[PDB]
Order: sequence, then structure tokens, then C-alpha cells
Amino acid sequence: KAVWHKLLSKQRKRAVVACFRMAPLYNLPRHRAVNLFLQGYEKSWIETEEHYFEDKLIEDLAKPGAEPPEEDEGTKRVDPLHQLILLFSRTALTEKCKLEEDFLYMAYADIMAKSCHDEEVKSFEEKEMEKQKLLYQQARLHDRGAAEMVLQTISASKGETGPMVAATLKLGIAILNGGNSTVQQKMLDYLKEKKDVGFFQSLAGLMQSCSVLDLNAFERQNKAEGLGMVTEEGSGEKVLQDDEFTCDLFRFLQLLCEGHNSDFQNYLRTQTGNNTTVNIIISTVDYLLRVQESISDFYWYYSGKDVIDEQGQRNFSKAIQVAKQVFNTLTEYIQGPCTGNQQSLAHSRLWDAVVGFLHVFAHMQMKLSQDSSQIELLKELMDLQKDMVVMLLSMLEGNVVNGTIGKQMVDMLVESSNNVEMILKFFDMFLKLKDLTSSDTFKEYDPDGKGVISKRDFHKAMESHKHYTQSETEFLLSCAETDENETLDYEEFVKRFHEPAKDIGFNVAVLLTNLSEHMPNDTRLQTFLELAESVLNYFQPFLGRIEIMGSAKRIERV
Amino acid sequence: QLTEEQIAEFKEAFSLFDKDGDGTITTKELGTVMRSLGQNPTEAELQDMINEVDADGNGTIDFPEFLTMMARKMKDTDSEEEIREAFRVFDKDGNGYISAAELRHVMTNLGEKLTDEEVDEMIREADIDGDGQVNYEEFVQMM
Amino acid sequence: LFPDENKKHGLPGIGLSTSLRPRMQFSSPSFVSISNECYQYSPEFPLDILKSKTIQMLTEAVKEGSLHARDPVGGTTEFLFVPLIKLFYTLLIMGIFHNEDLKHILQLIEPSVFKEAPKEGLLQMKLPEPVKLQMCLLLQYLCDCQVRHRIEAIVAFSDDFVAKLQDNQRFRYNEVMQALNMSAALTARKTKEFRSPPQEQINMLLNFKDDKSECPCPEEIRDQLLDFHEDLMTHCGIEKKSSTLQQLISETMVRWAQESVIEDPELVRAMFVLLHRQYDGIGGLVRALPKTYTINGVSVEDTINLLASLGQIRSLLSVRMGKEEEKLMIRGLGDIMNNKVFYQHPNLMRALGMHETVMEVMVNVLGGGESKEITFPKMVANCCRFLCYFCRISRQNQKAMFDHLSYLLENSSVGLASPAMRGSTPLDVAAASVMDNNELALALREPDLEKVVRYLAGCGLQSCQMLVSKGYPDIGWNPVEGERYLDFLRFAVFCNGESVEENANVVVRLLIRRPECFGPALRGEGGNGLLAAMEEAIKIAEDPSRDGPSPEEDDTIHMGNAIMTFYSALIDLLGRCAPEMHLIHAGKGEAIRIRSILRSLIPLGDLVGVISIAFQMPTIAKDGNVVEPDMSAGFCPDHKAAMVLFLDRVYGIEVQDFLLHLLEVGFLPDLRAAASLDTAALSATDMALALNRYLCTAVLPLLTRCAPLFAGTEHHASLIDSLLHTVYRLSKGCSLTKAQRDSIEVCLLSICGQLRPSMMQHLLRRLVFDVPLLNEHAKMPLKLLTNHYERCWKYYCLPGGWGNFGAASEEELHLSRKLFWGIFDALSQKKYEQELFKLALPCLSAVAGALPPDYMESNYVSMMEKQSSMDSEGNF
Amino acid sequence: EIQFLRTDDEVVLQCTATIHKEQQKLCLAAEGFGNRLCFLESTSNSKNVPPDLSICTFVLEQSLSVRALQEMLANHRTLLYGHAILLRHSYSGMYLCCLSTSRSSTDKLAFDVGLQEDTTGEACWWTIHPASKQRSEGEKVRVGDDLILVSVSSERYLH
Ligand SMILES: [Ca+2]
Ligand SMILES: [Ca+2]
Ligand SMILES: [Ca+2]
Repeated sequence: KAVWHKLLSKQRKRAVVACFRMAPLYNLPRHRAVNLFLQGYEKSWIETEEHYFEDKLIEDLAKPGAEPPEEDEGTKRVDPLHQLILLFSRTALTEKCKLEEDFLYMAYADIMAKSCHDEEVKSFEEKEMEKQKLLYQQARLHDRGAAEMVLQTISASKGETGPMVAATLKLGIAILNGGNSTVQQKMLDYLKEKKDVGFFQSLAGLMQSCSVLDLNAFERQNKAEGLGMVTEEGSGEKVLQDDEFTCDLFRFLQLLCEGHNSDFQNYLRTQTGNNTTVNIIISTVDYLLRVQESISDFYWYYSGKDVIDEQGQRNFSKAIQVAKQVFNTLTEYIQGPCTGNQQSLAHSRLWDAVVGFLHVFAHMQMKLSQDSSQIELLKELMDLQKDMVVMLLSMLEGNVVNGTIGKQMVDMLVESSNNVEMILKFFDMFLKLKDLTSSDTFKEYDPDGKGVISKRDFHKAMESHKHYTQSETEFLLSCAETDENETLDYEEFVKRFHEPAKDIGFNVAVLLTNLSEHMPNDTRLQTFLELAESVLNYFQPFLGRIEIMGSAKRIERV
Repeated sequence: QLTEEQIAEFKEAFSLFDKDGDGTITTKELGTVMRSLGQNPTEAELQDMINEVDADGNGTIDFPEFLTMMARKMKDTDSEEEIREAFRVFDKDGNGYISAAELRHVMTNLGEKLTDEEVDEMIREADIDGDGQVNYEEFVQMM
Repeated sequence: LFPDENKKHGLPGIGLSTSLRPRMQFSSPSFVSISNECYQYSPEFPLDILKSKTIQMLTEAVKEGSLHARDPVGGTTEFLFVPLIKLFYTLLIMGIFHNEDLKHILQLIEPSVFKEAPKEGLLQMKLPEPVKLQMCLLLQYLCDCQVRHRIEAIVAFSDDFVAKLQDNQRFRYNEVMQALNMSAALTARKTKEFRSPPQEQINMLLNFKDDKSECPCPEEIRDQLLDFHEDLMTHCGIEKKSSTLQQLISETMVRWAQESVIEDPELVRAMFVLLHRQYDGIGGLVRALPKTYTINGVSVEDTINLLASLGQIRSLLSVRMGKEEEKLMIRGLGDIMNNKVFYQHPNLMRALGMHETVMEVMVNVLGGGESKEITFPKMVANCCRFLCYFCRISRQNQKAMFDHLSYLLENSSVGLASPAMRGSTPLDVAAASVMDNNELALALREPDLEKVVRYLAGCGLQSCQMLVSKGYPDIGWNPVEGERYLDFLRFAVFCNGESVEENANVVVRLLIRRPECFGPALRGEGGNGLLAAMEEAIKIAEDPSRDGPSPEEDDTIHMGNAIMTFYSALIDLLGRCAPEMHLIHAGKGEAIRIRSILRSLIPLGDLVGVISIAFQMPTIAKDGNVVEPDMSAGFCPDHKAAMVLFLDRVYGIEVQDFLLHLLEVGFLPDLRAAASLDTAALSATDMALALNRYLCTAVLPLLTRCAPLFAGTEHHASLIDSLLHTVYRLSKGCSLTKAQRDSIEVCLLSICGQLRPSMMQHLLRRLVFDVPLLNEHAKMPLKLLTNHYERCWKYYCLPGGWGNFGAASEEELHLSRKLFWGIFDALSQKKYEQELFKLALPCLSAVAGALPPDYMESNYVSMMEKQSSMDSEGNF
Repeated sequence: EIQFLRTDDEVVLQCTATIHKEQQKLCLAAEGFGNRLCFLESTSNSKNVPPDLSICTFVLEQSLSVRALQEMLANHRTLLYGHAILLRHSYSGMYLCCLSTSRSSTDKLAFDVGLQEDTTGEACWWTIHPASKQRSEGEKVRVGDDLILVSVSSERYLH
């Protein structure tokens, strides 16, 4: 009875706690609920309501209105869009200690940026139509002086991150999208003939001000949810403060040197006319080292934990996007065998950053493949690896036999030998998976086309195939996820693993073949070659190799 | 308007959460109970939800305020309904009479170790009817 | 929204507006009067006559201008139009125009658009640029009026929409509760709607849009919103005269721009801002709705008064700081504090942004004359008090103030040195912002702490310029500033009883990086130590030459008390920064390292000695008046409170030898002193109150948590008896508050329960003479006796008793018999009190069980029992 | 062109002194047998008194990161600022450590620094930090540059 009273109390505790927790909305007074409803209605409906008017507004604003009807008896009247852009340019050119935030510029730069882009297999006619339409929409703005204004605003920013700078960068990306040669020439001529050092100083300041992953803030957020604190913002943007700003800033610099604009590529490295020179090429590789250090630290934090949480996964995704954009920017500066930028990056701190990325790729891929929940993160990481290998292949451009860049690159590979070994083992394993699943012994285990193979049948198929070791057997079993029936779909397994291996490992195979051919007498390289024989033999049918006479009047293999 | 034995049952229910015995439920005193039931609260959440019940604003609800929140809800028949709700779920046998054999089996869930034989000495005290197997009527005698 | 069934826009301005607006008050300009109230408010003017003449003159100007006469009024079109349009705009802003006057004056602007179902309006007249700008202003005002009408219609719809939604939620909740049980209702996903915070509940309810349709609201209620939203979109224009002000403005701005190259940058800016407003009508609501608030009818007058006070304070921004302006803004701030809406509606308080206005008014004063010291020091004090109270109002206000934390801590040194200003400095505003908010403490950053650490280092390195200028002795450091900079760090590191380890590790690391923040004694080079520092501070406190300036009393910063408070605050901060006990049990290297560093910084012997330091008891004089020792100058129990906190949180009491040694050296004398000050006259003394507070908040809970260590103390017999007697005397004391009495009861019950049976004979010989009275004070003794006689029942019953403990000496048995008989009689002849009878019966039963039924009382009685020495009169 | 301090290299930790208006170069010295405590030997007076570099040379075995140190506590390479190092005394074969048993040399905060045989524990490991503002954390350490070491166990500098 007394014991029963205690037993009843345990459930009675839940009742009182439940009624304390109970906070129904109807109990609230009318005005409180009405105010909360106003805020909720605002956020849910009014902000989400979207209408498209930018193209209409720009087209109406760019029309010269009734010039033959009304006679000005003066100079050719500037169109209203021209007047607006001139006002925005004059405000930036006005000498002030700081760039004051202006709502009108914030809104109209966004409108102009949307107007430029105005956004399954598209035909050639549709692609050309879209390119022509984009060129005309960009001409509508850069014919009125937007290319100069987007440079003046950056110059006046004085290396201070702000929404004004973000809008200016977005407008610059919009007008330079697709590699607009006319806009590139206009910007370069402006910079050269007014000798602007503030532009490059502000660019350097912004690139230093760009942020990276912060373990301290992320761990504080982790303690917050562990204690139970609700996320005030779903983004949680304390870590990686402005990913959009960083990506836009580096995409601007990439579109500036797109199409192999040798003049602007060289002018970024060395501003000859200006009194003071800033090395954007070196600043970019410094930021790359910073972001790779942050990514390595975040991986080290998640090394012990078996499963990656959603917050960590999203932070990895954002950091991967930032690093991918930086790698693309560095590729575009070293495209078009630009010898100066190639030498600068060779003597810079790119090599240790690539070494760090190699370790991250070697261990992160091993960790993620076992778990079947975050395959998207693995795909993004392997895309980042593909872009890194593209950057290295661009670094090898114009390299003669026994070249110094190739030698430094082989030294980099030697320094990162074990990580390269593990990456090569990964690719070799998941590329031989296709031959395993195409073997006729596995078809004899699963004669009908249902594809429902058992775990034990797959295990003995691997032994009959005999090409894999016991460690490989255990690792494929771990990376293979099946239901409680032990029934696994080898079809989805291979479509999930092999094709990614196929389309990333090609770049590694090409890089290794290039290095082997350009260094026929490097003893250390044949070790990697013999480790990658199986990958090379698999990719032999797919690797096209021709020789052409390069721009340097020397025979080059492509 | 609140019926006299209901306040008396509200007396004991108030003391079930007022461990310190002063008649004031502090946020920390309430908080330890909610961890004991499994939920993990923030201090702000507890202090926010404790403000609504506190009419005085002292930060600690006294029994007169506690009655008002108790009067807020319909405990018209929930008291004996929960008593029957337990008697139904404690009736693992389903015979309508709850045996003492599983009495030790559910009191162990809280962590008690009282001997098997002694409880049926206590159930015999509960079984003034002498059933030798406790029913709801004995549970009503218990509560 | 729409005046009639057909969805046609009404004329702007015309309509019923219920939004609260500032009151119009005017005073008659009479110079024969000798009053001064007329100086407030603006002079009266014939507004109706001015309105009629303005309408007539604008009509004449429009009709004459269209013919382009050679001679306009004033000689130029600008001279003719700009002043008249400026006066019209001023009158329109003030709101004098109403109904037909507005109709006529809008027809004078544009006949075609505003005609109600040839002459060209003002907008087609080939006007100069100033006139164009003044017309853009009028169009902006008309658009603002449209936005206000839209907001009012939205608030009108919300009234019944929320009412029906609340009724529906009541119905659904009732059905769900009939289905389920309240105890089981805590779980189950069906109850998540009702357990969610109200904002989240409304966010889930407003999911009508799109196709997801997971909201629990039914289609009948959904349709009302799915009609009102499209009506609002139509009124905003998101879906041959133009028929709309929006289209008229959109055409006019572009026409002007393509017609002429505008030279004035302001005209271009105004035209393009207005065009963007026309093309982004949804943005108007997006900006307006966060600043929209709803109040009940009863609060209207108080809201109007609060708005008037806010208007006065805001208008005083545009005037320069001065005597009368300081007086005015201080009085207005006080009015806002006294307003009830300031407490009841903090969301409106934050939406109006009064905290930003106070930010600006403090920034002006603080930046004015930094070299010549902060002038108007009362103003900074009032602003800081208002800001701290604003933080205390609501949690979101703390978040709002946390955004200005960088400026506040940069100006943390404005008025810390000056006393009587506590709670009125920017440091106090920062502390209130980051006080008891765990999320804010976590969000607090490291450089922010570094700034305070540098300030503390400077104050520990060099002296106080203001104090040495007023004549205080030039000691080598500033404790007055340090006792504030340490309090801020305490609030930053310690929150809600728990210690924020992330901030504690940073603070400890910076404090050991710069070791001169610890004070000259603890600096480490030729330092006399904490105990010697306290002794030197006591001596400098008794010395009047060095304690005061010796060339008001609240301004007098006693140097000894300042030093003692500095050291106590530093020790308290370090103890709060000490790692929690569970983390040490887990064994984290960082926690172990921090604990070891703190142990290295502060030795155990110094803490023991400082605790051993004794107070100065108040004494009664010959005349019969108690002389009060000064607490602005002297050794205070709050100083030892921090010492005990550090001892508990860093070194820890885990060994009985140390527990007993500490009890002998520092704790028991204080208990005896309280038991001696517990006399009737001395109870009300500040010393009795402060000592009781310190005891019941620090010492007694420590001995309660260290209760199990009292098990094996047989060879210390007298110490535990003295402790029990002093604690019981303190409990019998009267001045104690309810919490203090509860703490004493819990501590005594724990210690007595853990104690051996033979030791409490000396407590029984006092309890048996007090319990039979059965007064209100006898509640705790009954429970103590119940627990003891239940636990040690074998000791009395069994002839052997407890094997280790033994058996009674028959004197305990005689005392127990007397207790039993006295309790039984007193219960018999006292009036029934239910609580007293429910507590006494278990005690009586336990005593009856403990006493053997074969008990033989001895022809022994006691000789001269020292009853008088324990009787209440004189207490001895 | 410029060398870099890498693992398995023998170096001497040399500190400068400004006593009585002169720059005095001192080297950290310790001898295995007998006194384990470290002392300092003059090197600027090399022309007058021959220094004993035998007890002054140290070998840098590992340059693992702080996270690697945390992991191996829970259980050929170029030094980078912010990494944990393991200096081994060449003659004795005993690694440098913070003895954490102060001799009470006036300042009570500091501990004693000596040599310990066992490698386990966080006392032997030391974290390097860049004294130069030009140098950055993660950057490789130049052969000629200034260092400020921090003891992992005591969070104290070699002073
Ligand atoms: Ca209350
Ligand atoms: Ca049963
Ligand atoms: Ca029964």
C-alpha cells in the first residue's frame, strides 16, 4: 500500500510535470496572441511571397524616352538607368572615410544582378540562344558604366566586409558571368588608366577578412544543444560566418581571369603601372591554407566519433564548397600556361595545403564509405578531390621533361606517399567492384534478374573471384549495408560506388601518367606507378593520348 | 469550490514536489524532478514556464497559487481514473485481482529490493478483505 | 482593406485610422500673463484659415501656371511654388486636411487618377527640380498613408482570425484530452502542439501555404486567410487612367528621368527610392509588420503617455547636452520607468527602440570631453540605471544589450572609481546584459574578456589618480576598480549555480598569463601572502591616518575595506572558475589542470588562517545603547563567504582530520559568536544579521554536505558536543528568517543522524527540558528525536545494544523516560493542532519502542542539574 | 635556400640575457646522472671558457599536433608552429620535462624543469609558439628564429 503509493507517485510525477509543461495558446490574452500571429504571418507569408519584376523594370528604365518627340536642344540625353548608375558611381567616387550603407544601392544592385541572369538536356540552338540573351542583358548594363561602378565600390570599401560589398560582388558576378570579354577589357582599362591601388588593397583586406571553420564556436553550439538549448537561428552561422560572401568574392576573381585573359592574369600578380603592388595570387593560396587547416581541425574533432551529426555534415558541405571555389579560382589563374602565376604558385605555400587535403581525402573517404547515411558528403569530398587534381594538372601545363614543377610535384607525392597509397587502394577496390559484379560466378549465384543477392553468397562470390584479400573482404562487407534479411541489391551498390570511382579516379590516372612520361628517370615515382597499375590498367581504354605542337613551339602531349 | 479532500490530496501532491518542506518550489528543486522523469530542460525553459504559474511574481509558487493551476484543469475524475489506470496495468495476470508475485516485479523498476515474502505480508495488511490477491477495491483501500 | 465590394482602391488618407498618433497641443502667446506653462508647447495659429487659404492659393497657382505667365508670384516659378508646396506638405504631415479638403487637394495634384465617379494636375507642368523634389515628398507621404491603412486592415483581420483559431485549438485539445490521460499526455506526438512554445505553435498553425498541408487547421478557417492574403496582394498591386497611385508614380518618375538630365543628386535619389517603393510594395509590409504592435483598450492612455515621453527624449537628441536638457531627459526617463506598459509590454518597448535612443544619449555625453572628464555624471548614471532595468525586464532585452557590449566594456572605466554609483556604470550595464543568461555567457567572446583583463592588470599595477588627488595615501595599486572588474568576470564565468567551463578556462589562463592582476600580495615576488595581506588590511583599517584621505562618508573609500573586498572578490572569482566536481570525477585533463593551477595559486593554510580571523562583536554600553562597528570599514562575514566557497570548490573537504581541524579553528568560534549575539537587543544589529546570513548560506550547507565524514569521530567527543549545542542555540535564536531556520534544521538533522548514539546525551539533556513546552520552536526537536530513537533503537532495547556502540548508561534511559512522560502529558493537556499532533505521535511511538518494557529506573536522580545555565533568561 | 628545423636533428636551446648592460648568450644544460635539474652554461665566453655542449645538445623526436597528443594521451617531419615536440637529451637519453616540483625560488607560481626517464605523461611534451609577429601558427619553423615554448602540463614558459 505505502509501496504502491510510491509506485503510483512515479507516474503522478509525470502528470504534474505534464500540466506544468502544458501551455496552450487559447489561454493567452487576445492581444498577445494577435501580436504573435502578426509576427508569424509576416515571416511565413509576406517574406516568402515572391514576384519577378527585375527584367521588366530594367527594360523600362533603359528605354530612351521620346527623344524625337521632345527636343532637348542639348547633349544626347542619358537614359534613366545611365543616370542611376552615374549617381551610384559618383557616390562611391566621393571621398569619405568609410563606405556608408545605402539602401537604394543595396536594392538596385540586386535588381540589376537578377536582370542579368534571369534564371532536361538543352540543344545547341537553345544554348546559343541563352548565351546571346545573357550577352545582351549584360550589355544593357555595362554599356552604361556598371563595370566601372562595381570597381569603384570595391575600391571605396577599403577592405571592409559588408552587405554593400556583397551586393557589389554579386553584381560583378552577374555582369561577368560566362566570361564577358568586353566587361573584362573595360575593367582592366579602367584600372590601368587610373592606377587604382585601393581596389587591390581592398581585395586583399577582404580576403584576409574572410572566415573559416571555428571549432571553438562549433563546440559551444554543441554544448548548447547538449544542454538542450533551442537554435535561435537554423543556420547557426557563427561557424563559417559568410560562405556566400567568400564564394562570391572568389567567383568574382575567377570570372575576372576566365577565358585565359593573359593581360588581367598577369596584372593581378603584378600591377606594373601602380606605385604599390599586391599579390592576389599569393593571398588566394594563403586563404587556401587557412581553410584547409580549418577543415583538417574539424576532421580531427570528428575523428573519434563513429557517426557524423547533421550539423557537422552541413559545416563540411559549406567548407567543401568554399575550398572548391578557391581551387577553381587558382586553376583559372594558372590556366593558359601563364608562366608567372605558375612559378609564383610553385614557390608559394600551395604544396603543404595540397598535402593536408590529401590526408583529409585519404581518411575521410575511408570513414564515410562504411556508413550509408552521408553518401552525399562523400560525393562532395570526392568532387573537391577532382578539382584539386585538376589544379595540379593545370600546374603541370607547359612542363618540359625533367621539369622543376614536375619535380616539386613528385616530392609532394613522396611526402604524402601513404595517403596517396590509401586513396589508390580505395579507387582500385571500388573500380574492381564492377569486374566482381560482372563475373559469371556471381551471375550463377544470382541467375534471375531480381538482383536480390545474399550476404553469404556475395562473400563466397568474392572468394571464388579470389582477387580480393581478407581485409578487402571485410571492408566491402562493412561498406555494404543490407536489411535484416541479409538481402542486398548489388545493382544499387555498384551504381552508388563504381561510377564515382570511375569519374574521379580518371584525373588521378591522368596526373600519374603525365608525371611518369615527363619524368622517365625518377626512381621514387615507379613505386606509385606499380601501386596504381590496376587503376592504370582499368583506365587504359578510357585514356586518350595525343601529341600536339604547343604555343611554346614545343611538342606537348595532351 | 474545490472539494475538501481534493485540497487534502493537493496537500500531499504539493509535498510530493516540495522536498525542502518550506512550501516553495524553486526552479532547481522542480528541475531535478524532470530529469528524474527523463526530460532534459534548460534553465531558461524551467524559469520561463514557472513564471506563468507564479501570480505573485516571487519566483516560487506557493500552495494557494498551486491550487489555481490545479483548478485550471479538469481533475474531475482523473484521480480515481489514474488509480484504476494503474490497477489495470499492474494487473499483469488480468484476472481482475493483482497477485503479489509481480508486486516485487514492478517496485524493482524504481530500484527497490524488498524481499518476496515480506510484501505478501504487507499485501495481507492491504487484503483486510483477505483476498490473498489484491484487486482495485484493495487499491481503493490503499488509496 | 477595400471600401466597397468592387476591389477599387480608396483615396489615400481618406478613411478611418485608429493607430495611435501624437497629441496636438498649443499655447496662447500672451505677454500680459505672468505664467510659465505657456512656454511649453508651440504658439497657437488659425489652422482652419491657413488650410483654406493654402487650398485657394494652390488652386490659383495651378490654374495660372498652366498658361506660363511672364510674371509669376515672386518673380520665378520656384519662388511661386516651393514655399506654397512646403506649407501644404507641412499641413498634410500634421494631418489638418480631412475628407473633402483632401479630395480637392488630391485633385489639384492629379485630376484623372483621383477623380471620383482639360486642366492638368501639378505632376504635368514642366516643373523645376526643387518643385519636383517637394512633389516626391508628397507622393512618399501618400504611399506611407497607404501602408498604414494596409497595416490597420491586417490588424483588423487578425482579431477574428486569432479568436476562431484559439476556439478551434480549444476544441481539438479537449478532444485529444478526452482521448488520452493527463499523466500520459506528456508523451505522445499528439500533445506536441500544446507543449510547444506559443510562437512555435503559431508557426505550425500557419502552414496553409504551398501543398505540404501538414498543419492541423481545417479548410473552413484556411479559406479566410487564403482570401485575405490575395486581397492584400491585390491592394499591394502584385496581381485610360492608371487608376492607381502606384502606376501614376511609376510613370511619372520614369517620364521625368527620360525627359531631363537631373543635376541635383537628391532629386535622383528621391525619384528612384519612390520608384523602388512602388515596384516593391511587399517590402513595405515586410518592414512595417515587425514594428506593428497591438494593445488593449485599457492601456491606451498609458501607451500615449509613454509615447509622449519617448518623443520628448528622441527630440532632445537634436539639441546639445546641457543643464536643462539633462534635467528634462532624466525626468522623462523616470516617467518611462513609472509607466506600467514599460513592464507589461517589453516587445513594444524593444520595437520602439528606446534602448538605442539611450545608447545615443549616453554616447554623446561620454564622447563629449573625454580629456576634461565625463561631464554630466548624473546623466550617465540615470541612463545606465534605465538600461540595467531594461535588461532585467526581459531576456530578449539582454540579447539586445549584448550587441553593444563591445562599446560598453570599452567605456567600462567611466565611473567605476567614484562610489555610490554602483549599478549606474557601463560595466554594470554589461553585467546585467550577460547576467544569468547561459546562452549569452556562451556567446561571450575571448577578446572581450581580454579587455577587462587588461583593465584589471592596469588597476593592479598602478594607483588611483582620483583617490590620490583627493588625498588618499598613494598605495601601489587600485583595489576600487579591481573589485568591479572582478565582479564582471564573476558574472561572466558563473551562471545559474553552474560554472561555464569554456569561459572559466579562458579567464584563468589570461589571469595567469598576466599575474599582476592578483594584487601585490599574490603577485609572487616578495609577496606577504593572502593572510598577511588581510592582517595588514585590518591594521590599516584600525589606523585612521591611512584608512581615509586625512586632508562624504559614503564617498570615503576606506582603504582597508577596499583591499579586503578586492581580495575576497578575486578569491570568489577563482573559486567560481574552479571546475565542477563531476568533470573531475570523469578525469578530464583540462579540468585537472585548472584545479591544480588554482591550488598552486592559493595555498590551503592561507584560507584556513583567513577563516580563523575573528570579527569584532557589538557591545552594549553603560547607558544601554549598542555601539555599532562600522561595516564600510572592517572585517565582514562576506569576506569569509568567498574563502569558504573557494575552499569547497577547489581544495575540497574529503578527510575527517581536515574537517575537524577547520571546525575547531574557524567555524565553531563564529557559531559561538552568533549564539552570543542572538540576544534580544543584539539580534537587530547589522552584525547579527550579516553573520547569520554568512553562516546559514556558506558554513551550514558545507557541514550538511560533509555530514557522512562525522561517522568515526569517537575520540573527538567534546568538539561535536560543542558544535551541536551552538547549532541548537542558533536554531532557538529568533531573528533568523525562514530559510535560515530551514538550513539549520537540515544541517542539525543530518549531523545528528550521522553521529554516534552516545555523543548526543548532552543534546538530549537540553532537549528533554525544551520539547515538553511544545511551542512553535519545538517542531525540529521532535523530528530529531524521532529519527534518533528510530535509528538507534537497538542501543536502548538490546542489553548488548549495537555491538560496537554498546548500551545505555541508564542515565540516557532515565532522560528518555522523562522525555516520554513530558511529551505524553503536554500532548494530553495541550489544544489539538493537527501538524503538532502528526509530528509528536511518531516521536512518542519511537520513544516508547526504544524504551525496554522491563525498564528499571534507579534510585539515582541527578545532582544540581545545570538547568539555569541553559535557561533562556540571560542564556546562562 | 633556407633550411628548416626537422625531426631527428640535434639542436641547442639558447637564450639571451641582458644582465648589467650586456648581451649574454646562455645555453640550457642538464646532465643525466646526479642532478636531474637543468642549469645554464655560458656560451658568449667561449674564447675564455670552453662551453660543455655535450650536456646542451637535444634531439627532436616527434613534432605531433595537439590533437595527436590528446589522442595518444587518451590511449622526417618539419616542425610547424603550434605543435607538440619531444626534446631528448642526447647524452643521457632522458627527455626534457616540467618536474612540477618547485624548489620555492621566491616566485611560488613557477615549477622546476629537468629530465625524466619515462615518456608517458604530458609533462615531457612541449608546444612551440612563434615569437616573431611575422611568423604564424602552422607555419614551418626557420632554423634561425625565436621560440617561446609552453609546457603542456603546467601551461608555463621556459623562463
Ligand atoms: Ca507567487
Ligand atoms: Ca494481477
Ligand atoms: Ca484482495
